[PDB]
Amino acid sequence: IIGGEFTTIENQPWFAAIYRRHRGGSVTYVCGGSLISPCWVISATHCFIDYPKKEDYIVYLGRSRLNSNTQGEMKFEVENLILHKDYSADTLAHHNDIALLKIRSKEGRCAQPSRTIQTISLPSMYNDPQFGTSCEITGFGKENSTDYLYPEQLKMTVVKLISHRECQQPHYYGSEVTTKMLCAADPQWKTDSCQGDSGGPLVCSLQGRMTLTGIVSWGRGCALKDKPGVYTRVSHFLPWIRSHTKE
Ligand SMILES: N=C(N)Nc1ccc(CNC(=O)N[C@]23C[C@H]4C[C@H](C[C@H](C4)C2)C3)cc1
Repeated sequence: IIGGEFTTIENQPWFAAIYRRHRGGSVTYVCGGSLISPCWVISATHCFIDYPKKEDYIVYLGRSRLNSNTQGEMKFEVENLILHKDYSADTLAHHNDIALLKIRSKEGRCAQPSRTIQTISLPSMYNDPQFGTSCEITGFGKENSTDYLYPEQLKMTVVKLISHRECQQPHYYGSEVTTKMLCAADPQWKTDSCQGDSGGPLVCSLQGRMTLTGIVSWGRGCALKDKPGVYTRVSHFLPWIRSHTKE
């Protein structure tokens, strides 16, 4: 996250930190995610497409820091890794960038709600916030494009939803952005998501309720003018979500 402020999971209780186990013992951060139900975390396919082995992943809930523990945190294994079949990456655009992770602790249990571990509500069919609405993103991604390390503390920022008409302009993204995606940016172009934030949530207060409106997916650079962050439009994948979570 470029700009914004440091935060704690108590403020973003639905945030899930996904790491990958390496040959030896080193565990590195991969992507963000969101707990949509005690047993399910939703993230981005881009994060796992090159290493589809569910056994190599670890999911943390109630975690505020990258390489250090946080009391109340819970560690989970990935029972099932569901990648979207029609995922594809173009020059800039990442299509159907969405994934589901069924989690379970070593005792075979799912997440237990607490002050640091809470689920976020999914949107209603095709019901998205009006463009111009303020929403928040959270992640452990880069703070500057020139950084090669991720911040140690969770971050968050507020961005505004941009209409498809505006995001489809020539100087923005043109025809690369689709109706299955949502654009969001800071009117001042000072804050934005960046590498390492993929899979994280774009949360919007819709009708007095915190809703998982989007998933961090792609964008040209980070916090560059006329280049908004692009998010996977969750409301258009409800059938997909429901069909893979049932069983
Ligand atoms: N302008 C933006 N908001 N630009 C934007 C938007 C989304 C992203 C997120 N994209 C990523 O996190 N990329 C990866 C690319 C690969 C190495 C790591 C882990 C995953 C695979 C995801 C970083 C980047 C840049």
